[PDB]
Amino acid sequence: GSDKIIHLTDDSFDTDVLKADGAILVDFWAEWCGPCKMIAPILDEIADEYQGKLTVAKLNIDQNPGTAPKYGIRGTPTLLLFKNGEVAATKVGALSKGQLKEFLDANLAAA
Repeated sequence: GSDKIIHLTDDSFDTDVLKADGAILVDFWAEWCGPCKMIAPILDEIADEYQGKLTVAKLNIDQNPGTAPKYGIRGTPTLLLFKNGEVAATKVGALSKGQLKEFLDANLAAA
């Protein structure tokens, strides 16, 4: 995976995400997950391409069972875009690089 991705834990979520200075896109994922597997390389490219405008983060739900229920996540992958501690947009399921780009470009700009 990209070395630019922040791997979050249950204990680090509040500090890493809600206290972040800028936008953080959070990937809720798991080992046995076709769709998680499919957006992974896509996310790597976004981390590279959106550096300075966004930080990509991962929450592994096998290793961190607590955070996902708090945020209404009912499946994986689910992407949550955070801004100054606020969930600002949500995307469930696999998507294309093109779809993820349009979602981010639309949502990063909205304040």
